[PDB]
This record gives sequence, C-alpha cells and structure tokens, in this order.
Amino acid sequence: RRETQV
Amino acid sequence: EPRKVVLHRGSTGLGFNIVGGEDGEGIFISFILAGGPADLSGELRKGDRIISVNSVDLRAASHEQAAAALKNAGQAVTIVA
Repeated sequence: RRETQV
Repeated sequence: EPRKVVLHRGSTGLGFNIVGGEDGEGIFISFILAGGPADLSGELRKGDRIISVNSVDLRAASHEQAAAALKNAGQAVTIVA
C-alpha cells in the first residue's frame, strides 16, 4: 500500500 | 501548468508523503507535514504529482525510485509538480 515520508 | 518549488530540508525532510510509482502511474503528494518545508511553501498540496526532482524526471519513476531521489536530492531540493 506503499506511502513514504520525505 | 507545473511549478518549480524549491525546498530546503529540516529535521523533518521536505515534509510530505508520496504514493504511486507502484506501476508507472507516477508519484503524488500523499500528505503535507504541518510546519514542514512543503507546508510552509504553500505551493504544494495533497494530490500534486511529482514530475521531477532537481532536473531528474519522476513521471515513470517507481516508488523507491522517487523515494531515494527525493532523499538524496541535496539540501536544496528543486521540485517540479
């Protein structure tokens, strides 16, 4: 479900 | 029309999540961090698509591909969305 904080 | 939003990372990074890249469908701002460089710029909102980081294209980029690019974009990250 991939979501990344950047 | 896309924007050239230059950011600067803090102890929070650029201040926004991303989603997509999961199939060539592109990267999209998934959420803005209150106080973060993104938030404060008021030039990027939940939903915006990331076209490129520091001249590097991310339209077809995969998730980790955008993740990493953003991650080592330097301290002066030039974002196009």
